[PDB]
Amino acid sequence: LTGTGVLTESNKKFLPFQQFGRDIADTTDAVRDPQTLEILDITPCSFGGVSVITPGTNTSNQVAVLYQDVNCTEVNVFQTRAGCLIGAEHVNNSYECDIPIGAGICASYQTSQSIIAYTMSLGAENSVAYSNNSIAIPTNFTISVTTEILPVSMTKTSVDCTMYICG
Amino acid sequence: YTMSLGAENSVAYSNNSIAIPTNFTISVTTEILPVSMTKTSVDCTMYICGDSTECSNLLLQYGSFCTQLNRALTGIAVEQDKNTQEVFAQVKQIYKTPPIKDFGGFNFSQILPDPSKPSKRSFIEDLLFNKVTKFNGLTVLPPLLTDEMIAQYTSALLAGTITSGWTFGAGAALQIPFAMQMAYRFNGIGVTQNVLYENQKLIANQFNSAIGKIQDSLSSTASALGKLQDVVNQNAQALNTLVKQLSSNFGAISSVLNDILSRLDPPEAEVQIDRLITGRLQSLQTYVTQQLIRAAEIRASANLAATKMSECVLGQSKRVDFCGKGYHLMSFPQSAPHGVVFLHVTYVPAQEKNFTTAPAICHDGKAHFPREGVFVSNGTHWFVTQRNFYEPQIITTDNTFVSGNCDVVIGIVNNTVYDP
Amino acid sequence: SALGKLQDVVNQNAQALNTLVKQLSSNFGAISSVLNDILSRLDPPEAEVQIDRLITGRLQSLQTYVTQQLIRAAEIRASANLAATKMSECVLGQSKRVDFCGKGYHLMSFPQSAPHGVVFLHVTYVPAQEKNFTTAPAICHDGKAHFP
Amino acid sequence: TKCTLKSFTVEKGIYQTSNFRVQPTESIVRFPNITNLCPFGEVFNATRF
Amino acid sequence: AYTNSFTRGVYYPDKVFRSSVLHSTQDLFLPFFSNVTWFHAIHDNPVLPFNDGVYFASTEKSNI
Ligand SMILES: *[C@@H]1O[C@H](CO)[C@@H](O[C@@H]2O[C@H](CO)[C@@H](O)[C@H](O)[C@H]2NC(C)=O)[C@H](O)[C@H]1NC(C)=O
Ligand SMILES: *[C@@H]1O[C@H](CO)[C@@H](O[C@@H]2O[C@H](CO)[C@@H](O)[C@H](O)[C@H]2NC(C)=O)[C@H](O)[C@H]1NC(C)=O
Ligand SMILES: *[C@@H]1O[C@H](CO)[C@@H](O[C@@H]2O[C@H](CO)[C@@H](O)[C@H](O)[C@H]2NC(C)=O)[C@H](O)[C@H]1NC(C)=O
Ligand SMILES: *[C@@H]1O[C@H](CO)[C@@H](O[C@@H]2O[C@H](CO)[C@@H](O)[C@H](O)[C@H]2NC(C)=O)[C@H](O)[C@H]1NC(C)=O
Ligand SMILES: *[C@@H]1O[C@H](CO)[C@@H](O[C@@H]2O[C@H](CO)[C@@H](O)[C@H](O)[C@H]2NC(C)=O)[C@H](O)[C@H]1NC(C)=O
Ligand SMILES: *[C@@H]1O[C@H](CO)[C@@H](O)[C@H](O)[C@H]1NC(C)=O
Ligand SMILES: *[C@@H]1O[C@H](CO)[C@@H](O)[C@H](O)[C@H]1NC(C)=O
Ligand SMILES: *[C@@H]1O[C@H](CO)[C@@H](O)[C@H](O)[C@H]1NC(C)=O
Ligand SMILES: *[C@@H]1O[C@H](CO)[C@@H](O)[C@H](O)[C@H]1NC(C)=O
Ligand SMILES: *[C@@H]1O[C@H](CO)[C@@H](O)[C@H](O)[C@H]1NC(C)=O
Ligand SMILES: *[C@@H]1O[C@H](CO)[C@@H](O)[C@H](O)[C@H]1NC(C)=O
Ligand SMILES: *[C@@H]1O[C@H](CO)[C@@H](O)[C@H](O)[C@H]1NC(C)=O
Ligand SMILES: *[C@@H]1O[C@H](CO)[C@@H](O)[C@H](O)[C@H]1NC(C)=O
Repeated sequence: LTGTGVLTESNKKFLPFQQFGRDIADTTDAVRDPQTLEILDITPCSFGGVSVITPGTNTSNQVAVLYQDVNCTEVNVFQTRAGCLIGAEHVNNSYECDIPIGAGICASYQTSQSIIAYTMSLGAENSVAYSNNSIAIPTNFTISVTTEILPVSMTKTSVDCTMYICG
Repeated sequence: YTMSLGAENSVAYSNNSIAIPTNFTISVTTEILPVSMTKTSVDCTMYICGDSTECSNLLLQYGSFCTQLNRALTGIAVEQDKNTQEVFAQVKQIYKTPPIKDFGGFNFSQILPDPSKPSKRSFIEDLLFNKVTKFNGLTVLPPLLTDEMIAQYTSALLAGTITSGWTFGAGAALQIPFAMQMAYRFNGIGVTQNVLYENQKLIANQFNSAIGKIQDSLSSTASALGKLQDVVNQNAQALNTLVKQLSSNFGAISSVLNDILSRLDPPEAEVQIDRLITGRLQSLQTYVTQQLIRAAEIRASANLAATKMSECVLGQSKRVDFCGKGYHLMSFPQSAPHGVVFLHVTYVPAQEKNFTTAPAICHDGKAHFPREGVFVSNGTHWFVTQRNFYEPQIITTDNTFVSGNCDVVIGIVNNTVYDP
Repeated sequence: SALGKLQDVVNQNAQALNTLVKQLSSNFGAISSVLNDILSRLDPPEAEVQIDRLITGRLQSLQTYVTQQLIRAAEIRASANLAATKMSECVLGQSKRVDFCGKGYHLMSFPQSAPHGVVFLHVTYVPAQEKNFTTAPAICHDGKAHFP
Repeated sequence: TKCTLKSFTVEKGIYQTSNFRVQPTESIVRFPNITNLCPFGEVFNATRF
Repeated sequence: AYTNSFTRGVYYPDKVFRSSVLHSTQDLFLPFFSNVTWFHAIHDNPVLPFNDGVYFASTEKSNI
């Protein structure tokens, strides 16, 4: 039985007649070493995705690289729950989300300038001066105009299936 | 058996009889809506041709079929965060309640954040999270807004609703005593605020009991979260089916690509690989189409949830049965796994009496109509009272108005109108 | 960026058409993507097989395109229904629905046309300045409780 | 990123450009130690033929 | 003679370890509650058909 993966120690109590294990997906979970009767877990080798976090090219050519769902091992390195983020400085100060990363972490280009990563705020904290005998009533007002844009239609395309397939 | 459809109940209709409620009950209902779905991502190349150069080279002959599925899944993953942001991020500031919970007798300790938890969620939110429960290039992306951040948004919305009524939605959060907020909520449904103030203790007790009943229901009825459990189950089933499809032969001698490559020469291995590629690509296309349809359904649900949040939590809804059965007063949002839970507070008439009525009363030949409310008679005396709560008052010129005369109105009755 | 909601729709339709056209260059297992090069080089017993492969690939491409267009069309239809609802309950009337017609207390709206879409200008009343006042639910006069 | 977007200008944001995959370093071949030998010795080294 | 097979005749279809899972497999199994011929060895060793596989069970006290 062949495959690729990371072999680690396990605590799975295989029965004397059982040689291979499988998960819900029917893939191989663990094997018993034919020479030494120990159970080894099979974890497929780390894989994922590479994302590039960048301000627009009209500002800077510096980028940060996010390796999705990996540890900062196989790859100024900041470990997040979204993956391994390389090139972004971790800042304790929170701000409004700019370039979203995931799991509450956002990145932006700020201050000499560099790409930083931080936990997003969600807005300023503002307690209300509530009491059982105090009411705030507006004394002045402002008239505002907002713009809401909605799609209504899409291009009325038409494809000649016969000419397309067999022109 | 043949189903019923409910009990038969005739209405005691007549041309001169009106039933007006004399008592009321405050009820709280739970509406649960999906907002988002798991942000899955499938590596089409690794899924179809995992660690196989020959399979990848054959797959390249299909052009963009592979990458357009990554594009569709990215679009879905993005719109799931758009849905969450639109549903919860409707408040410009993070509001918090005062340290003193002097809300006129209304107990909110079961919906406000509990500072003692590792995540500042409410008791009900904790109940909700305790009820809702691969390596082939299939990955799951995390949401942009974590459960803690969703709880913080629901906390801000709840504190705003409690301390400023609907004023925080339109503009700035304007503090108002909660009892006065409820007085406005009562006026908004056609019940004069003195009913609230005279019955403030009863209303607060009914609210607290309704909240306790919500707690007992969520703590005892597992089926309450079916709308979210079905979405989780559908996504898990779709992923399990997609992964299981890798074991199918699709006409090949073996489902294992390495067993084909190690046994057949290229002139036959390429054919067997083309068969496996066709089968796995069709499987991915089916998965992606099902995910796009389910994502459209989730988007519609999220849009409904955002509409309810805006027109139910931030304001007061005049739309019948939009925010629960009864006359809507206020709603409180609660977060849930991949969804939102609304607690709808409604005014429901509880007890009624049969009264005799009349459209107008004659005094000196003038036809008097109520300014607000209706005319009622207990059998000996005529009174005017608000339509939604029995509260008889003496009929005076400050309660009625004059239009026309006694010879026009059908069903007009004789009485006297007191002139203060 | 103000018109992103319409630019994204235009871009999605252009991308779908460019992908559909580009799919004609794929071999789908055939010796050549050009049908005339197959017909001019292979005898019917082999040309028919190569053509069947190209037909299968191009038909699958069309089915994918059409399915994506049906889903996008359903999304556009939902957006158009929302726009019509806003037109009726926002431009033609006055909306009591909170945040349906912009932030604030809705007064009136004005429609404007746009390429493949509609733009609404929502006029709302927003409180601007406030004072802290002491309040009371009722006032006693002669023992009577007076409510506003 | 520029190649992924088919443009020489990249707008502010996060783009997915390439899939990371750890490669294997060596192969592992496992069979049991001593199953059972065959008596080829008594055939070749037979005392008498 | 016949007896009730109840739920006997289930064996591990392969050598794969599984846990906390319900696995559906198709193989040659003894049908539940089927009739099995009951033979005695008191105070009877006939030849039986094998067909497509045979389930055998015995109860002992003296290793007969
Ligand atoms: C209500 O607010 C408006 C503006 O929002 C005020 O109008 C401004 O008044 C100042 C005087 O202090 C002028 O200098 C500005 O030019 C005015 N602006 C506009 C647009 O008219 C108005 O005075 C405020 N009313 C009260 C009673 O405070
Ligand atoms: C209106 O209904 C409420 C309950 O829905 C009544 O309150 C109850 O009154 C009885 C007295 O007959 C008490 O025993 C109960 O404990 C009360 N329950 C609660 C929750 O307060 C109230 O009395 C009714 N009002 C009228 C005028 O009938
Ligand atoms: C609001 O309700 C909570 C419970 O829903 C009350 O908390 C209880 O307080 C009593 C003492 O009065 C304790 O014995 C209970 O164990 C508490 N329960 C919980 C879950 O905390 C709270 O006191 C109520 N507050 C008001 C003002 O009525
Ligand atoms: C209908 O309402 C009138 C007004 O309250 C009732 O008349 C009063 O009845 C009480 C006794 O219940 C007397 O003490 C008052 O002096 C009466 N006032 C007047 C102005 O008559 C009348 O009894 C009610 N009818 C019924 C059937 O309940
Ligand atoms: C209500 O009162 C009016 C008078 O205030 C009644 O009108 C009388 O009707 C009779 C029958 O035609 C006439 O003969 C009288 O002359 C009318 N009165 C006057 C002052 O013109 C009316 O009938 C009463 N209706 C009821 C239902 O009692
Ligand atoms: C660069 O482009 C971005 C568009 O996202 C814009 O916000 C920013 O102001 C631009 N900066 C310059 C210097 O043009
Ligand atoms: C990453 O690796 C370090 C040590 O190599 C380990 O302590 C840490 O828990 C790992 N994190 C994850 C998410 O695997
Ligand atoms: C943030 O502050 C903590 C102390 O609370 C400190 O340990 C941590 O290193 C700080 N973060 C960075 C990036 O320095
Ligand atoms: C009014 O009278 C009808 C007569 O059929 C009765 O059924 C109904 O219960 C009465 N209303 C109340 C509130 O008792
Ligand atoms: C109501 O209807 C009855 C007949 O059912 C009639 O006798 C009576 O006069 C009517 N009253 C009014 C006010 O229309
Ligand atoms: C009302 O008093 C509170 C006290 O904390 C203050 O913060 C608030 O700004 C006051 N309101 C106005 C309109 O100034
Ligand atoms: C095979 O290796 C194991 C592990 O040391 C050993 O215990 C066993 O005796 C070996 N087999 C034989 C036949 O010696
Ligand atoms: C097996 O035998 C029993 C009685 O010995 C009988 O009740 C049962 O129906 C038989 N099974 C079948 C499938 O006929």
